[PDB]
Amino acid sequence: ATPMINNAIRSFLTAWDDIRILSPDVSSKSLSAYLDSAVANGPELII
Amino acid sequence: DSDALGDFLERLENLDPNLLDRAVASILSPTSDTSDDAVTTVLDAFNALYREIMTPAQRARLPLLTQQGRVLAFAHSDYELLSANIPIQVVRGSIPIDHVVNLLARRNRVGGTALQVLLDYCYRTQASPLAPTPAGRLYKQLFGPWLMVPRLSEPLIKLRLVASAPAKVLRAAGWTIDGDPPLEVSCLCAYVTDRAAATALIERRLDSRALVTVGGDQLMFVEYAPPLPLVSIPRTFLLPVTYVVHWVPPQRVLLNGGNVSFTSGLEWT
Amino acid sequence: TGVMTAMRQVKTMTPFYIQHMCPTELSVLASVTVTPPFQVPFTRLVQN
Amino acid sequence: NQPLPRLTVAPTYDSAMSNWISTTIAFFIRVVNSVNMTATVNDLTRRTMTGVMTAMRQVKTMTPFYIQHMCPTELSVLASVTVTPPFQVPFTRLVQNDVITNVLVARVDPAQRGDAAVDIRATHATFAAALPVDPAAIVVAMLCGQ
Amino acid sequence: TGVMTAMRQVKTMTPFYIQHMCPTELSVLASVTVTPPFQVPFTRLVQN
Amino acid sequence: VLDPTVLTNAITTISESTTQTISPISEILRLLQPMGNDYAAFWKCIASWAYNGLVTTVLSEDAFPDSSQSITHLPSMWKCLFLTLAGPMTSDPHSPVKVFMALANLLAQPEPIAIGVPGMHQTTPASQFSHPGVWPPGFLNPQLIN
Amino acid sequence: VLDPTVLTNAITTISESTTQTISPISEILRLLQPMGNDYAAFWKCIASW
Amino acid sequence: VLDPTVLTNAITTISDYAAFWKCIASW
Amino acid sequence: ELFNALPQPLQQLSLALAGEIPLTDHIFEQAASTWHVQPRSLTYKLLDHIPFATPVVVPPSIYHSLDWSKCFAVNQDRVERIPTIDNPDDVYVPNSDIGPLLTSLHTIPDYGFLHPTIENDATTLRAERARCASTFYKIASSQARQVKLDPIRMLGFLLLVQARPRVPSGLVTDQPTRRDPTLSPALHAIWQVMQYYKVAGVYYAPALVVPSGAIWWIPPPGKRNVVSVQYLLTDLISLAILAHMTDMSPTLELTGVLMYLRAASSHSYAYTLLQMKSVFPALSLRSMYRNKGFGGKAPAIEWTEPRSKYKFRWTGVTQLHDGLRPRSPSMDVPTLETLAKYELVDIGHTIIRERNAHPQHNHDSVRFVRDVMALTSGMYLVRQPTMSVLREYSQVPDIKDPIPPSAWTGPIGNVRYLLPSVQGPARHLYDTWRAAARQIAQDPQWHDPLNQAIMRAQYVTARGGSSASLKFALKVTGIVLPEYDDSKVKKSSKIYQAAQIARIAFMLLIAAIHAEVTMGIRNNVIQQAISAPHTLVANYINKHMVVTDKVIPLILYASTPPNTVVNVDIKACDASITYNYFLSVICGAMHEGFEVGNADAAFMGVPSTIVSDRRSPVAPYSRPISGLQTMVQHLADLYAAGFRYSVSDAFSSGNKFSFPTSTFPSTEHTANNSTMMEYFLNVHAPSHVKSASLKRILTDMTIQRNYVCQGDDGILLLPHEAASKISADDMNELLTCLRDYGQLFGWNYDIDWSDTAEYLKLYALMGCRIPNTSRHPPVGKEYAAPQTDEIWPSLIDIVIGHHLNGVTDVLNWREWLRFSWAFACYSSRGGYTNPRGQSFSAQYPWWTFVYLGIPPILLPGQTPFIHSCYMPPGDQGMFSILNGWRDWLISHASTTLPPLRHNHPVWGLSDVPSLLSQFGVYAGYHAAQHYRRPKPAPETASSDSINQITSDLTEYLFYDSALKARVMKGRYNWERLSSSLSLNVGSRVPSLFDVPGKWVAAGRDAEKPPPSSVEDMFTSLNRCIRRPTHSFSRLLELYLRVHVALGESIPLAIDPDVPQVAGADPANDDHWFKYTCLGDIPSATRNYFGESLFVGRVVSGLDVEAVDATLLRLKILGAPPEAFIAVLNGIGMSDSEAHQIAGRISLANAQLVQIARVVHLSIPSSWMTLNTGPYIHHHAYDFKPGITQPSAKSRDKSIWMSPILKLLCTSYAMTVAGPVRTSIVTEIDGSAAALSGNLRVWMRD
Repeated sequence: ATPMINNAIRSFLTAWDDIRILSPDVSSKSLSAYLDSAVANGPELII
Repeated sequence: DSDALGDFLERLENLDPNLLDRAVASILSPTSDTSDDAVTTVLDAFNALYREIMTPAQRARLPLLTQQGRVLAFAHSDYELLSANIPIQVVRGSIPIDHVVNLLARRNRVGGTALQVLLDYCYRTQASPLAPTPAGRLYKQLFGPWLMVPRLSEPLIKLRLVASAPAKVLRAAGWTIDGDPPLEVSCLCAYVTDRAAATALIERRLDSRALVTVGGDQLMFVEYAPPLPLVSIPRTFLLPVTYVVHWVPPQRVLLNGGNVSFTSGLEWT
Repeated sequence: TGVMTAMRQVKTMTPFYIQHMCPTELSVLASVTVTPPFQVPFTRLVQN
Repeated sequence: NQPLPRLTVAPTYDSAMSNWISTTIAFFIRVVNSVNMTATVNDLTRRTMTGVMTAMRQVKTMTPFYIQHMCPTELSVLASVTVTPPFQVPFTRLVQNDVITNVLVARVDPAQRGDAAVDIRATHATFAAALPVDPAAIVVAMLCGQ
Repeated sequence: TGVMTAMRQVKTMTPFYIQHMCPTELSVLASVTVTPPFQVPFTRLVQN
Repeated sequence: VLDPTVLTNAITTISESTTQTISPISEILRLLQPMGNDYAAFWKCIASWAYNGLVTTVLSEDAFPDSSQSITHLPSMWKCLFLTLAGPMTSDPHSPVKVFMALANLLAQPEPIAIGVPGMHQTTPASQFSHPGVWPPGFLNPQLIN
Repeated sequence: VLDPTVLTNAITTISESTTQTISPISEILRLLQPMGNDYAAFWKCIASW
Repeated sequence: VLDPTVLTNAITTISDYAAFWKCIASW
Repeated sequence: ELFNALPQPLQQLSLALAGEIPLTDHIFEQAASTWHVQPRSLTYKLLDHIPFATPVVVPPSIYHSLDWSKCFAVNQDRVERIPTIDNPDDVYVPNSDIGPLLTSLHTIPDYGFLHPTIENDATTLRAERARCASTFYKIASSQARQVKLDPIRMLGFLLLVQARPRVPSGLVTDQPTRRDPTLSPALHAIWQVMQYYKVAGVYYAPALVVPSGAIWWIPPPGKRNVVSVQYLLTDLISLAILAHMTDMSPTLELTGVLMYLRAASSHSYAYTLLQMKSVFPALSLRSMYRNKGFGGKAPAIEWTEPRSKYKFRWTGVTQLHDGLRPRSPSMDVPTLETLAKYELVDIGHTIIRERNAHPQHNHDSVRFVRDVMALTSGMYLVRQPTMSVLREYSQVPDIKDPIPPSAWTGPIGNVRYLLPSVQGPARHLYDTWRAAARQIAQDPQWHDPLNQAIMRAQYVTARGGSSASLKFALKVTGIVLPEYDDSKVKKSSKIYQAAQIARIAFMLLIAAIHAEVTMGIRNNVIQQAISAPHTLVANYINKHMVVTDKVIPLILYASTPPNTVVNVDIKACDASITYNYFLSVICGAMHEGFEVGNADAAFMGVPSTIVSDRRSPVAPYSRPISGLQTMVQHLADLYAAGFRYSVSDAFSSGNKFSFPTSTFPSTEHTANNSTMMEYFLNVHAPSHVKSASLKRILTDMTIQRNYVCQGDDGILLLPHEAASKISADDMNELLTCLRDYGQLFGWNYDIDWSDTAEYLKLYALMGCRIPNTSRHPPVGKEYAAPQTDEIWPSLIDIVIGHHLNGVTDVLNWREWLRFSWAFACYSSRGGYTNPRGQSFSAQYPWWTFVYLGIPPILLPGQTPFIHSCYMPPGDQGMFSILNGWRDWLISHASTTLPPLRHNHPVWGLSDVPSLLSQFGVYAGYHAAQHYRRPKPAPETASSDSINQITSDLTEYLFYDSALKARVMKGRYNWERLSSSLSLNVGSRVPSLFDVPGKWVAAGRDAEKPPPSSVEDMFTSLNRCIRRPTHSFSRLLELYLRVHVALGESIPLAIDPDVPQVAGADPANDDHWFKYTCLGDIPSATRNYFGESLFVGRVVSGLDVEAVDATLLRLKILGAPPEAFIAVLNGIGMSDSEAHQIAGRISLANAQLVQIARVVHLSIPSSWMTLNTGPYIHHHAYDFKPGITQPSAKSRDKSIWMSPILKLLCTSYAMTVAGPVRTSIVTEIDGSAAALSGNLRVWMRD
């Protein structure tokens, strides 16, 4: 009864790629630029 | 007390000549009713000093405190004999004589008289808040029945609580003994008055406190492994305070050879 | 009916929070984020 | 209160406590048979909830007779044998203007302290004691003494 | 209430000391310092 | 002599069905407990009447029917009942308001009343109703409640 | 703070009969739970306003 | 002489001050 | 090769265990007796067959040894204190050889024991040397005894698992292993060490292990048998196992080995490890993620209502970023410098190089943290008992602010009151204890007679206890003579016996004021009863106060990178409670609070004496104090004289002692934790922290929220101004004002803030629990005794505690399951030789480990490794295997064995009980139910076991106050009812007559059960194997009617790429499934889990789930209401208190688990750390009306029936090794009302 289990992993994998449609992947890299504004800092306006 | 000065009074004083006015200012607070902030830097100079010198010198002084046969001790606090793990009952004591005004008429002492009051308040704050039992209650039990002795009109009968060493245990430690017989060491002497203790007590071998003697270079210590209680001692036995342990035949030993600890059961005789 | 009538009478904070305490969060955090809010007027059920 | 009876006593229902018991029970029967209550709870279990409460107001309990009769004569004797005599303030049910906010005791004459006309919450020291009691340990003793 | 009504009624001599004793203590202590007291006048509850 | 078997034998002999998931009969017994209490809290509430200038018996804060719980909730329904019966046994000035408040905060969806001050609402926890000024005006005069 | 047991403790205190086949109290209590249970889809609905 | 033992006895039934001598010397 | 080098039986087993051959009993038996017959040293030959490529080189300075004579001085009179070389703490063991002091044992030559002559000297005459030698042999052969078996045997199982590759199971997410035995630095350093122990081609293990202790081999002249090598092999084996159940990388593993080779090389092996114990979690667990680029996923847990009922709820997933990094600095600077002194820096730069390659919070990153934390040597460290007491128990705390002596009042007998003037941290401790004592003294709870019998049941410990001396050698101070045996007495001074010794006056007598003579005897029931009001008040402070739902959920919430978390661990919270500050404020406050009680009320049998009362100098007056105050006057006379300790260790020979100190080996140094932190956050830290921001944060912080106290540990979680925390200004200045706060009254606070969370030794990093595999190592097991206790079947309970404790940890199962099976088999061939007769033996067949919980590898009809390690033990698992292949064995026995003439309704006419008996299932089923410990022999002086006077008078301690009438009303009214009317049990319902028998059964459990009893165990064991009943149990034969078939996997409970538990990544097949299909945070509905047990107050001799079942088990039947009160009177509850329980116990509103408990279907310990709450009552149907049959319709009886059927479903759903799925009762063989009636026949018993 092994391929009855492998049928459930396909059911397990189709709910993992169903979760990943609801609020999907966000690269932290892009999230780091959109939070603290002091990353891409101000241009040197005072030379 | 101050037998742990036998190794301190000039060492605590050398641990505060650097602090000036909070040493002098600090002294006034102990004498006065209130407490200040100068007493804290003097006590914490003492209490950091007591933990380094005396608590080793008190833990190293174990069998002199509790194993000399029968001992009596004197501390300045219960912290003095509990910081070092010393197994003795710590009866607290208050005296009905005011000690501070006796302390300030103390001639020829180390340092000044004010060094005593700095040491007295430092020895007072480690007291641990336990009702001070009146000191007369203990002196009416140790030196108590010995006051009754000159009116007995009857001579005293010494009987001894004596442990017995096997003979070859001595010889197997470099020592030499005479005639190879079991040797008996009198752990505790006692004075019955009318041959009463002997009739029932003698040779009864009360063994609940086992007795283990240790012979070293010039003195022997005795530890009762089940501790011999004072209530089990029948009344009218009269045991003397501060008893040291003596070989019942000290001529039997030859050459005092070696070190070693044996064990024994004990009886009265 | 009983499952539904237990959903009216629950005492949740969110209908109070949406009305009163939420626009204070949006009005502060539109000056903290790195992007100002790009908005468009809302249409409540008007077809044109 | 009523005076202490010298006759053989039986549980009564015409006391002020047994009237208070048999009106909050008759109120929560009306609660459990309302319109907003009959919508959600099943119609069989509210027969049990009406069945429990109607069996609660009819328990022959001795405690509502105890409060109206025996306990004042119990209180009026113990208040003269205690080590502290009773310090009471007048009871006031349900009146908004006459709730005792503070009961306060002064140890200083305020006329010589300059405080001739300030409020009595300032010149006097207020008692702040509050014994927490539980209803379910009282309701058992209320509804079920004999 | 019971805490503050103790702080109101606790007797203290420093309300007495400031009105009566400290002015005859400040006026002596202002003639034994090498820097004499530099004062601007105190103004209470006056806007202008 | 307190003897709570009589309250037990008068409650548990109400024939409920063993097919519903919630037994009302079981719930009332649950809250009413046999924790070893020898019911001294009845006598600590009787003896606290000679000293109501000193100690005032407040209802315990844990024993109110909590908010976020409607009147459908059967453990939160019996706690509102047991608070009402053990209302006036407490010698607390604001108890009556608290007993009334427990129910008014229990069904604050179908029946909105007016709480007299800003700062608290109807779904405020009933333990906070401890000042005389925050008694609701509908409770001081039932003609205001429509 | 989202507390998903408050809605659960209002549904589960409804007395229904156990003689029915499909019981509606257990038909939403499994239903109601989210697909992965990220309730943070409520904050994305406010972050999208 | 400042000492809170008058205050602390009264306020615990219902349970070097240099910031005082600086605001006097600042007058 | 290694595989063709093994013995014939082992080669077959290794093949069998691996999965190629389902193991039969013949494969099991020949492999079991191959181990015990052949010499144990021969499995070291197998290391010489595998080639090696790891660059690990052992130094030749391992075998050098500074001798024991320099390192074992008798400094005191008979104390073998080791003179430390360079330190106070260098006392674990000396790295000496036992070359000289060995004489060869004549049975096993060249393997010697303690010298016969040397031992005699120590017992009769001390030989500073002849006893220092004896205390060195009994330590080195006890430090080599801290191990489950012989570690050479535990290495032999790992070569079986690595003999063959594992057969691929066929699952999709099944990763074949990466570990190569030819590439392992652990078992290469074993073989490189084992070249030195080689006498002409053969290997001699340096210490073969015997249940008395180790047997050390005698070296030939020229070689030294240094004792560290046996511990150096015990760690290297435990690293070779924990790097093949973890898939540890070879490079990372190599660093760990170099940690050990430095430790064996230095003077003391044990000591070196201790100073570098925290050197491996600091490199990795403490310091993860400080580099830029951090960002993965982490769970978003909420605190619902924080103040109480900590009920964390898994709500969402956060996406991490470069912000909310761990603000705390990395431990690289501090630990590596510490690491640098032992010359391993190069092993520090390797692990730092690996850790910088895991920049974000992945599955691979958090698996790496478990790999480094499994490198700490998890072996236990034995130290001389006399030596241990000196360095641990006796350390008086340093107080930087003592109470002045003018802050107390005058004395009132013994204790003193605190003055109202002295504020500070001493005042809040006094005020929080006096206010709690004045709540206990006015309470009706402790005047009930059942509450007294509970309190007397807490004093004689139902579990635990210690070697208390006696009483009448301490009552020669008193006059009260103690009880003596009527008949031969077996129990020696058992805590229970102390109760037995003096039970005349309620377990105490104010004639027994000599409770202050010799306390705390351990290497007293009347001092535990004098300390009644000290833990009565401490149980009021600890009102707000399990691990699975109150710690595991937490650790996780505290670890999430929103809230920064300080974890506060107090070191030596035992040795900080002294009478100089802490314990005098406590006894002062309790004696003040105990005046609001009635001042003439006696408590617990202690009357209400008078007192001196000298606290006013103008009027001292005699005052009558209460009963509870009388205990305080004797507590203050006991706490101030410290605690006696009569430590007499058996390791050192003549070491007998009398030790006074101020440390107690109950819950007060738990109780003082919260109140002393309540003063910190409110008064002390807002008073001075020199930071405007820091002060602002503290004000909004309480101690009911934001602090979780337990024991000496605790977590301080800050307010939500969190990740945004200036570590330079705030979080470090908050810590130094904390660590100086505790130093002003002795509490040495040991703070270690980082963005993990430590809470009673369960670490968790970034919302993911990280199991410490070195906390309970595979090979290691403490014993703390010279001679151990292993008869024979007390090895099987170790194996099930070895397998299941490794699976709470997310250890890889396939390498682990095989290892456990191999180990289990060794533990099936045992023996016992008579001292004057024949030797005996037994053979547990396999399926006796399947019933105990170990799932099988390969059944004869399946593919291997499809039974998960979460299979429940017992009848829930024996059903969930037989429900798996009932379609197989019916089809197989239809085409093999002839059909039976009658019909078995679970099967058909296909005859499977004669097939199950062929496979050895029934022999395995009736073996584990057979008992395993030797029965205490049924021997008494008189009355054929009746009229025992030590058992019949322990009841006198438990029968004070005419309670005795209630248990006599209980056993009468039940026996009148049950044996004649109906519900006829035949055995006793759990009444109070069982527990004085249970104190004796837990008391007469003497060691060395005579040879008369353990031979009777071996004979009775051999009869239940040769003729195991063909018929199954009575529960299992009714469970097998249910056909459970399971559908597709349930909607997940965690986005299955946030990593919740330390490596349950797709390297693990089912551990990743069952931790993401089901969730963590095991808080569920209140109709399933909510901890009821509708009695609560048990008498402590009774099981709480034996009353809770039999109160339900009557309610299933047609029980009259009289049968509830008669059982509940048997426990001792009053007739009024029994009636409130007798009406409550309805199936409506009865916990689902409790109903399952009626028929012994319990949620096991395997998935106690899982959220199976909503799984049972949402999914796992008992009736899905379209898949199921209408024959299996439990109609009216469904209220109690459904729980049983829902737990048979989830027993099958967790046993299979995939994702958890919805499990439906398809049909029952025979209708459900024909099975509900079948259980009620069994439920009458």
